[PDB]
Amino acid sequence: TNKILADIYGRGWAFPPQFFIGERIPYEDYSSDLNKYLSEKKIEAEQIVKIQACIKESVMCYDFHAKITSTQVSKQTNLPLNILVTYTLGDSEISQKIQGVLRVPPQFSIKDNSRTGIAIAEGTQNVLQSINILFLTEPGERIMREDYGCGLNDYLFANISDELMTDIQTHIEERVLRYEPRAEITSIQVNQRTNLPSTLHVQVTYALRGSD
Amino acid sequence: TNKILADIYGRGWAFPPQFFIGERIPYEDYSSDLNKYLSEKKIEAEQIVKIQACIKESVMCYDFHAKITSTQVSKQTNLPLNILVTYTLGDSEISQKIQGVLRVPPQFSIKDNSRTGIAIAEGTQNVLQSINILFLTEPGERIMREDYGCGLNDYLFANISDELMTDIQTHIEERVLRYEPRAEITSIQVNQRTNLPSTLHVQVTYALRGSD
Amino acid sequence: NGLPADSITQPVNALVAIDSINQPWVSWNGRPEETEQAFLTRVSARLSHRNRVLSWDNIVTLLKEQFVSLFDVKYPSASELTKIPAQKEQQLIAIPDSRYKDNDDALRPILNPARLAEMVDWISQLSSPWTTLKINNPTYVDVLISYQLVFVTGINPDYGRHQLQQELSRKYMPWAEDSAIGVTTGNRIDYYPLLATIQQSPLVERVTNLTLKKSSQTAGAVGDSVEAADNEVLILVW
Amino acid sequence: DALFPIVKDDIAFETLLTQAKTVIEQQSGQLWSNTEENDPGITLLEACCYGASDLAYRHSLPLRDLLTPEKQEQTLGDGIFPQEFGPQQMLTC
Amino acid sequence: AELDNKLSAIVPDTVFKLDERSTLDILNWLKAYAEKIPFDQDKNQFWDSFYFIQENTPEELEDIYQHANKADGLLPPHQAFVFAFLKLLETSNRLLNTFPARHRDLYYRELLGLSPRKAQADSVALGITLNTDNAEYLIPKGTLFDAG
Amino acid sequence: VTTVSVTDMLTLPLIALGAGASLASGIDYLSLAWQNDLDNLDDFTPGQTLQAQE
Amino acid sequence: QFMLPFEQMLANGCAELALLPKLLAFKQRGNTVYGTQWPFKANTVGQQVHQEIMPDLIKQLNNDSQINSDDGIHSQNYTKELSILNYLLEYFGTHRAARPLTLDSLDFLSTQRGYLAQQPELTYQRNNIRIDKVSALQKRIAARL
Amino acid sequence: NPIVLSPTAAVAAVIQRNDNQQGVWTAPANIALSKVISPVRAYIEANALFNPDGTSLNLVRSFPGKGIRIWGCRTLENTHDSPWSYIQTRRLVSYIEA
Repeated sequence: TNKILADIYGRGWAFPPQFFIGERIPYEDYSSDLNKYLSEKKIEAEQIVKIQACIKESVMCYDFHAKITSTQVSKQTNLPLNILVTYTLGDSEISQKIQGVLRVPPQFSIKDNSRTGIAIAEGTQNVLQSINILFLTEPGERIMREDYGCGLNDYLFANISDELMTDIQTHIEERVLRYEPRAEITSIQVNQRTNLPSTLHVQVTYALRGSD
Repeated sequence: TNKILADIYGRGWAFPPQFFIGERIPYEDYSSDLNKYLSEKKIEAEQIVKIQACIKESVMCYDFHAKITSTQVSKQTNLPLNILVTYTLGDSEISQKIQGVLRVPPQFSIKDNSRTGIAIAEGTQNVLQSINILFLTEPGERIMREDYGCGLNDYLFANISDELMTDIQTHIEERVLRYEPRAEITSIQVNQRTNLPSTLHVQVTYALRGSD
Repeated sequence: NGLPADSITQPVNALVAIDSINQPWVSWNGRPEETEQAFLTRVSARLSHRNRVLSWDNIVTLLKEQFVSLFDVKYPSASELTKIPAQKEQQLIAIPDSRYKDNDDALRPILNPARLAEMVDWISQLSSPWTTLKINNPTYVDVLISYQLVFVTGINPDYGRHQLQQELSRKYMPWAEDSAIGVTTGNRIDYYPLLATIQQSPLVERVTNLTLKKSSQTAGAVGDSVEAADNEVLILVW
Repeated sequence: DALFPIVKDDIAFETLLTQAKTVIEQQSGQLWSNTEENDPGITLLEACCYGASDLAYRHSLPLRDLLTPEKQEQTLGDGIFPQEFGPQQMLTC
Repeated sequence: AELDNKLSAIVPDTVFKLDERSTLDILNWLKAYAEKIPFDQDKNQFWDSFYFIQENTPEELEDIYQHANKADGLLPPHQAFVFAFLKLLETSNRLLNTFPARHRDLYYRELLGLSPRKAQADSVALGITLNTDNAEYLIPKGTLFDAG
Repeated sequence: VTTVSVTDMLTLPLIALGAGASLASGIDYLSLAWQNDLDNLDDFTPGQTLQAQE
Repeated sequence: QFMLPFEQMLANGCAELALLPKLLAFKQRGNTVYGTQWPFKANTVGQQVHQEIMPDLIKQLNNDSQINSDDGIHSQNYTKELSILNYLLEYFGTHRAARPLTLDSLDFLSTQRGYLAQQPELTYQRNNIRIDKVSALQKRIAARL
Repeated sequence: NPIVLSPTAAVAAVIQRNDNQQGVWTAPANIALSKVISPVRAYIEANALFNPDGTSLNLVRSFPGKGIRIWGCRTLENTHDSPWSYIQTRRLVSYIEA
């Protein structure tokens, strides 16, 4: 269902930006086909398809655009197996490699720190993060997008009163409607903190577009 | 910023008209090029470009349309240097001469009474002077322009009262709107002098068009 | 191109007293406006020689600009700039375009002596008074060329040999065929570049033997080029 | 001698951003589909897009001004080209 | 693009390039430049391994950049960020490369004051035949004749 | 023609919005830079004055 | 650190345009063929972050731009400078000399730069000779070879 | 050269103006100043000058598109439970006392 929500609402960079670099692959350790290695070790024939099904399923969960092209076994694990998996993304010409651990039902695990790039936000997380960025941005900060932002700084230092709480609540309603069409605000609650009398706590509750 | 205001609001003759004639140039004293004279005096080569940059900058302020074509040194000052600067105004064929004093950072000074012509009013001073002329002119005084003027003579010898103060204030507002579009009247104050009970003091405050 | 003959037949305004108009010949003294590429070339040349003659390149460049009947101009080789007794006369060789030749042979164009005198007079006006430039007709020297050939299967050898003569004459005698290709001014005939040229023809499969022999000297060996004197232009003959 | 009146529409920030979004769609359309005002990747790119527009605006300045170095370097008696390269010395002999 | 069409119409584009560096050279510069920025020091990780993933060379990335179809929208987003930025700089590079041609035109036309030569009018010779009913006719100077 | 004053932490698009408010058709950041002869999009300092035409 | 390479390539483009009067100069040519500069100023937030790696990156910037450096002759920069000189020499109807095979690279560059810088004097005095002055004929022979 | 001035001169004008407009019980913070080119030091240097449970300053700050504004309303009071931690509160009671 996470795929369904991601396709409907979109995918994008996570906020705040984060960067990762995966661990290096010791290429001088994988020079033996897994299928020949299992066949040589007289493992059962029906185990080959069950083994390969586990590899394909685990990789697809890691990245569902993958298409396995080759597989190899580390020479330093001759029956906890270390596998270097080679795959292509969709119908592209790009190839990538990824380490894994196979255990003989067969179980396959992926190395924890293997992906290189940015962190992404999908579906509900994307729209939730989108509203968060709007709250933290003041108008005039975005270059060539001077209108974008919420602008709650204008209500600071005002006396805490019924007029202020309604002004804050109605301001949020109008700005979210203008700059966030994928979300609908269902309730806003403004309260004054007891331990810190000078601070206001705003509770915002949102629902997705067409979620019902 | 005075250049920007002068271009926007125009420039012209100053009021009241004033006339000047510059001092006569003793042409029989400047027959030696400055660059040759400086080089002959074993001046530093890089000092020369600073010499020329200073003269150009000083003339730049004196008349920003100038374009220096020659520079000569008085023979009565051989190391306080008296300099005769020759320039052309813009891309025209008109050439003019101007005396100066050079001292060796170097600074270049211009003779005080060197300009011949009329006094000009620029930018804000032009608008301020324009309103002053309007107050001092009565309708019917200008030939072929019989309506131009304020017409405050009609309110003389009237009893000093709230009615007179209102009439004077509203009369000024209407006339300035008709005969001065470059200025905006922001406040008019009419008060009776304590030491001279029969005289009214009018305070007028104006702002330039599009200044904010 | 110029206006073709028999173009004007009637005046613009109708006149009842005028019958057909005869225009037997083409127009003349026409010149198109300078293109940008030609403008840059002309200016670059002008900045180099400054409309004056001092060097051999200046003579060749200025002469070809002024006179359209010239295909190429030759000057003495570098072996004579070291000559100690010096030289009274600066001798150049003018190879004219075959279209402007004063004789019948297209392969050996010759200019009238009156024409050559005009070029000498014109060029001397932009030279130092202590120089004497002389322009003379070239001395054509036959270079006998004989090759043994293997033709592409299905092609008659006589037809293939005939076509090869036309191709080589076009390549090595550019002034003959309406001077449309810029080729060396008959200075040298290198053995192997000539061999490559022959084998590039679609009718030629392989060259088995090639020999070049000058008019008087004995036939050269394999890989021997042919030189020309400072007043000679080599011409291929069969 | 200035290219600004000719190319002032190709230097604009919106024109350059449209090209950048086209490349992102073509190359990574199935992994980066949210390209609105709120996407953190877009804001970083939009800043770079403004900087690219600023760089292009500099190139569209008058030709004679871009050939003029600092005042402290400008040689006396010369111009855009040195005095000896004028017509009186390059066309004569 | 539209910029090239309106630039070549007023600038005589030449073979010489002030900045001839291609996308491959820029990518090679980035690989060397990012090799010096450390990601973390506990490992031997530098940013060059972030822009070029694993066994990726600038030659491979340049090929993908030239042919957008061979990725079908599955290139990593951060590399699409680099490709997008390279597209941005192409406009500035194009504008700069027009300066060698404008520089030469300024020297030839403004300083030296040289202009291209205009066309020359050609001349022709016409023979006239009069109609049989005219013994003599005078054709004044300035008569106009049609050549098609 | 309108005139504006540059304050701290102002950008050229922000200046155009303030300057172009009174103008009938507004102004863009590129046109505003050209009219003021700016060397670049950030070639201004606080306290300086800029102008905007139609 | 992610934004730094993009700031660098923007700064170089700004620096490259500022180098234009020197790149196309007829005389007094410089040692660099590309424009580079450090994007950040002193006492800034960006400068403090890249404080430790600044000397190495600046060293790479100088290496990638200068014709001659501590390491010696940069071959690609040497080739680029020859192409610029050949383009400028074509203004006056001449061309660059062939690359030396047994000569000094630095000496060869001096011949070409002096050949271009003294073009007005060389051709105006194409045939003039004076005592205790190198003749234009000698300079032309040196430049061609 | 631009003349450097203390912010207290402009704040006093704001306080006097704010009393007639908003009232003596309204904090005089978050109001843009006039005839001010720029603050001498940036806001990034004042992270240690605000203490919610101690003595703190009132920061004069600039924003993109908002100009230079006052960004604080606390007095020199440092006691957590003291009733005079804000300028408008102390001035309101003195207005009632008067």
